[PDB]
Amino acid sequence: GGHPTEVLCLMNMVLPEELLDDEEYEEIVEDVRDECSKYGLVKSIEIPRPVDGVEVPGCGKIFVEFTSVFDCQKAMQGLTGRKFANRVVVTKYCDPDSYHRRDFW
Repeated sequence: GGHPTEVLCLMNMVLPEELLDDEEYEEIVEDVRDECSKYGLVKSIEIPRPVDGVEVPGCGKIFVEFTSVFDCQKAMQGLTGRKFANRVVVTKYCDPDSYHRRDFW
């Protein structure tokens, strides 16, 4: 996209119809927390859910946030083509102004 930041945009983890279970979602945060800390420190992860069946803009992504740009730059390449569920993971940079909000598309 544009300049790198400490966030990471990822796709092909979750499905538009699997973000419903409360006792699965919170495990999936910690699952990725352990894995991505191998390259730095994942500050947090951001998984917008559907609304009672309804789709939202920026659904079906995940964004991850690090505690330095320079660690995220290692992860983003180093974990291109990992499997953060069962599928592939493609990676991308994102912008953090949108990250801290729900400004997803």
